[PDB]
Amino acid sequence: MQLETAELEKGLVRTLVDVIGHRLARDKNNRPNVIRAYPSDNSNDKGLKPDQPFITVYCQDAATPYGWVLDKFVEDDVVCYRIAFQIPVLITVNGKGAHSIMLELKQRLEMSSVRDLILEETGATVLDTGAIPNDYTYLNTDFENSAPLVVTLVKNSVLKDERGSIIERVIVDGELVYEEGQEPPEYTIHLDVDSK
Amino acid sequence: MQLETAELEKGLVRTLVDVIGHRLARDKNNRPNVIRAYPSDNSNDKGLKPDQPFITVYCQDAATPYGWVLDKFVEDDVVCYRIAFQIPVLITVNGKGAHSIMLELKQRLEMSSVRDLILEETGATVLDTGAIPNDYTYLNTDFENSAPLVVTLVKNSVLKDERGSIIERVIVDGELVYEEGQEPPEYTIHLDVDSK
Amino acid sequence: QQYSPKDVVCSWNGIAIEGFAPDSFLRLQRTSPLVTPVVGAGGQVALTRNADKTGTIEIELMQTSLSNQMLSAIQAKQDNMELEEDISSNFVIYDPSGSVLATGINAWLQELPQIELGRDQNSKTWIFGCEKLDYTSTIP
Amino acid sequence: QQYSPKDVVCSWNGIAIEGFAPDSFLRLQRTSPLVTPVVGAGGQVALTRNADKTGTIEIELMQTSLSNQMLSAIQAKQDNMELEEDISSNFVIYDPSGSVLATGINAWLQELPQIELGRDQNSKTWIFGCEKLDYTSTIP
Amino acid sequence: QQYSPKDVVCSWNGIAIEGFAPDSFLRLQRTSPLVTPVVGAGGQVALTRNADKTGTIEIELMQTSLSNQMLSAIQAKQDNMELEEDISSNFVIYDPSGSVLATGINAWLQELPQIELGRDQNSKTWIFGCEKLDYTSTIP
Amino acid sequence: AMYQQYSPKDVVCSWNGIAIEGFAPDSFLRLQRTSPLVTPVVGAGGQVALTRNADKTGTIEIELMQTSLSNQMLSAIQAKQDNMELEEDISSNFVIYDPSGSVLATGINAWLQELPQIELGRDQNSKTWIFGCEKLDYTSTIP
Amino acid sequence: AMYQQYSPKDVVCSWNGIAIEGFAPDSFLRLQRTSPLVTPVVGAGGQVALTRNADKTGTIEIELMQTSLSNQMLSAIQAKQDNMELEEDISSNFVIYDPSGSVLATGINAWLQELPQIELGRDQNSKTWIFGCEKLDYTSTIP
Amino acid sequence: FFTANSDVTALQGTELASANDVPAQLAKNMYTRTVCLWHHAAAEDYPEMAYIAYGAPYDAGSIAWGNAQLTGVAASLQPSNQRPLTSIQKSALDVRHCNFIDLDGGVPVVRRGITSGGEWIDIVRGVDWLESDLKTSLRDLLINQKGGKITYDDTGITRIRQVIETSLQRAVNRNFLSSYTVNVPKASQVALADKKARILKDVTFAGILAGAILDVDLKGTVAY
Repeated sequence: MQLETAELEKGLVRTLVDVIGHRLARDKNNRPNVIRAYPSDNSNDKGLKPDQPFITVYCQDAATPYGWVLDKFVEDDVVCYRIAFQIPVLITVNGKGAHSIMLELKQRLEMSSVRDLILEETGATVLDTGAIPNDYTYLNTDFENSAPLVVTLVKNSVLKDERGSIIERVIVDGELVYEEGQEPPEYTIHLDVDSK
Repeated sequence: MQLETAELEKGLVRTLVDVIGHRLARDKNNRPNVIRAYPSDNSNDKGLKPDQPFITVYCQDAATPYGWVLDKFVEDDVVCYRIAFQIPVLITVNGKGAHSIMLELKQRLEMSSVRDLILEETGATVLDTGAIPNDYTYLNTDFENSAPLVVTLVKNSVLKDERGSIIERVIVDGELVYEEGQEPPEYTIHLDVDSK
Repeated sequence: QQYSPKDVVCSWNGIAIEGFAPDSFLRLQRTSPLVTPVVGAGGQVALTRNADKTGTIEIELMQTSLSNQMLSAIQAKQDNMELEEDISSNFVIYDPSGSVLATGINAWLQELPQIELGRDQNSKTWIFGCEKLDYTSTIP
Repeated sequence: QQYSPKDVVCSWNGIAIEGFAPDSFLRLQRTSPLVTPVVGAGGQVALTRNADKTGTIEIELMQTSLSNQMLSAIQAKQDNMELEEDISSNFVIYDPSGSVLATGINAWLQELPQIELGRDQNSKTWIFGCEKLDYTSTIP
Repeated sequence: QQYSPKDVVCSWNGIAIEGFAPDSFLRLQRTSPLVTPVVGAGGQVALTRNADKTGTIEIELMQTSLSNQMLSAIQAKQDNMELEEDISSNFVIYDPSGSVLATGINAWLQELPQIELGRDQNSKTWIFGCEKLDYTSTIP
Repeated sequence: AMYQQYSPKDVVCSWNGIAIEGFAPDSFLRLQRTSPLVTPVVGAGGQVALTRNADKTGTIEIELMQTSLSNQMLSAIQAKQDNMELEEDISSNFVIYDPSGSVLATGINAWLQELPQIELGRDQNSKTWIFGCEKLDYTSTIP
Repeated sequence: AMYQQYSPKDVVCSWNGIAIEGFAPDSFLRLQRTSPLVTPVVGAGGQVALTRNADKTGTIEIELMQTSLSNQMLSAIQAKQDNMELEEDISSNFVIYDPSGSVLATGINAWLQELPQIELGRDQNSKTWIFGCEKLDYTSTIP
Repeated sequence: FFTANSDVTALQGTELASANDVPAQLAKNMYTRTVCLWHHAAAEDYPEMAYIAYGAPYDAGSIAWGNAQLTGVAASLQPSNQRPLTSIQKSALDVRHCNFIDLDGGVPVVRRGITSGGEWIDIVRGVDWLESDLKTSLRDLLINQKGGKITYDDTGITRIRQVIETSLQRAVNRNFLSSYTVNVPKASQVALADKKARILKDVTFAGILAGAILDVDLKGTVAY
């Protein structure tokens, strides 16, 4: 499995539709309003703001606090590497009662279930979950209630080194001497070992 | 009991009317002026500023500094979870003599009584109470005296995992061998245990 | 799989334990080293293989965690039993990521928790002993 | 219910104690561990069940708290009594959240508080001993 | 060449070890000093050349590193062998920059790692002994 | 080169057909001849002559844990031997098995000599048993 | 497997019908035979013969706290026995009860022998009483 | 089920297929829970009850039933001439998996103590005690509900691992076993049909028997 935030966001979006979809608004296709941040298509088209309440998913960054390389192994003749990653994600609810919805979303991510569905879709484990503020932003006319939350994930990624190769034959030479630097060696041992 | 700030704010507002209602102004219905912050109705209507002195209640956020899960148990066949929460709240007095009213409000939240009424209404316990500044904001024409205060609360919330299930039957198999990997086992023990 | 603190499960005496402290809620340690080398005056080395294999298991819980009542009740029962009956039970720890592959063969409660009542909720530390702290492996 | 520092009540000798310090105003600890394991050269293990069950109770109060006068007065009275009369009294602690389920059976005042007069008001630490520091449970 | 932490390779018992901790993942140290001077009352000095040349090698790995399983499996095998068979193997460390020019002649596993399960992934420390901690040089 | 490793776990003692187990934490076995091999005599003029002592007896001391079950077997065996007639044999070979070769000696016609002193306290006190032997042989693998 | 646990709390001693309580902090009981079981004799030629000592007496030492109430009962009993005539019996069995089986012996026809040395200071000093016994039996459960 | 036998036809022949006496039929059906003892006096007397009292007083799984000494029970004798059974007749009982009271140098002893199925008695007795201890421990959780009901996630399954392991360790303390292993299914891989039936399967374990010694073989030489 390779690590790609584009897939983690999609998996989280698909999971949230079932986990917390009953509290959200629904579009013309009856689907709950969960979307990825900064919507756009065809390199210039821009999405419209859905009907409230809705959810936004945005991946912040990715780091490797756990060393630099976790494993190096051979799976088939191609060499492989494994690396441990950490990915903080930001989920926000916009509308009225955003805090009341974020609280229930928090209380469900900690269940034994749900954490299995997340791993089934994204193949990642939930590591931490931060606090929830209760924000108000003026916009125009009326304030909008919002409630962000940060959910950190952990995943292992594997890549293939197509430039690598393996050793399958070894040739060894040796000598024996009574004294250091004895120019004609007392004995010479030549060895050759094949994998087969 | 589930944790919902919308209910904590209402309970605090109902309690304050009796606790400190004698020092505040009163509206056309004779009710003391205590309100929730950012008043609004019908998704665009906006409330007016009451007559001074009055009080405003605003819930800041909610966090879980006490681990992630407190209890996991079975109450009825449905599985249950319990989680510990902390909720800082902000109470402000606007008018003249705001500090003189906030001082008395502080001196009453620390009594053995009042703390029982708060738990009767909201079902939460008072954990801490911060200091009171003495603020002045110009507005227009004249300054307005204000006195904010922060009261932290603690509450336990319970949720139902409708996806869970319980084990009521166990099937066990075993073997015995003189040596590891003895392909035909010396003896085999088969057991089955029902809840009934 | 990869490590996450929400998957660790500890079981002792048939009960389950939850409400772990936010950090450093479990510790394992052997009592003695595997080998004690001895060096003579001439630089020769000989090795002694210690037969000691006991260990200690420290687990931290929140002050209001329900598991505190269960452990206190279990301890109280064992104070009113004759020496003929036993008190040891296997301490089993499960972790899907394989970070902690160990288990106490015969584990007995050893020390009661210290209690502090500062400003905010504190933790309680329970210490168990074991006859053999096994370190298992997931690879043949 | 859940823990809050404003519900803890301590009573000893019939009087009530208030004016606790802002943080770390109470501590409990047993003197000896429950069990002392012994390991032989061959790796066998045998357990010793200690009969010791005493403990210590440390309580911190503000420098100007009225409870300081009461304890000093009680201590002064006990210095002018014959050895026939007793000085022990149960130390009872109540907490609705069940965080601290313990009580001292026969508790006696042990050490006087240290006094410091720095810039701001300081704390005073009183130490009591007990014959049996009981750890109770709310579950049968 | 110049030092970089991504080139260090450690090999023991035929296997390779990876997944080092972010910092301080390797340590070397002799047991005794090279020379022990002795000074008499008159100020004269005589030198004693210690025959001791053993040492210790400490290596830290991530909690979920696969090398942890290999070492645990190797240790488990050695617990079921007679004293006639040997357990020592050369511990070889390679570093292109020449910062660490040393190798353990006969290295044996000595201590099992301590385990902690705090908030984030922790490290495991493996300790090996050696009969002769050689310090080589790249210059004749 | 380094010598063979010493492992206390693989040491087994036997006497009178029973196995003695439950060694104390430290110093759980001792062996000692009674007399030295040679007793030199020096005259006033400095001349020297050697006496070769024929005494070869010895003592084997073994120390066990307080609650070790082998303490019961030894007590029962000793109780049996008090009622036996003088013409019945009470001696048996004392055998020590040690794959590390650190112990070289064995007891020929060993007998129980002293009972253990019993002491109690907060901690556990080891119990010391003492045996004699007609000949404490010293043996080793041929160099 | 691990052996049975040792608990000082469940040890009860009795003598002359009274119960002795209030054990000192550490080392509160000791038992010891007077003579060894066997006394080997070795001739100049290396031959060996065994003597079997008939002496089986012993001593039981018990150490109590400074202010233990059992110190008064022992003093009263000793005061009583000083005025008794020589033809009245002063010996009684010394019984030790111990569910852990760590103590194997009992005293047959035990008598009070020495009074405790009394010392005072800042701390508390334990008081040591010494008893004899005609036969210090060693017993155990059948293996 | 302990039973005796005194049929003289059991002492003839050495092929189990041809034999038709009661002991021969029992061995043919591989009955492992039936113990048969051959004894001439087994017509009006009941020597079996003596054999039961040899091991009944002691705890299960830590006693070898062979080489037993019985007080007052005479050695097996041929009805015809009251002589102890010969080597040939003893071998006839061996192929029939039937016990007998052999003779040492003047001391009668029930030698093998194996069931008609070829399994040592102490193996059968120990397996039954272990299988009863395991049932009691599990029923403490399922029925008595100590610590509450069991959930069907990894938390509940680890509890089942702990109770099973504890019982097996109790067997090791008796010296009945020497090691063991336990395997349980992962909660994320069990088919969702069992989750609705509240049934847990695929729980297995294995043990290693301790063993014992009953016979000895020896060889030696004498030379100058």
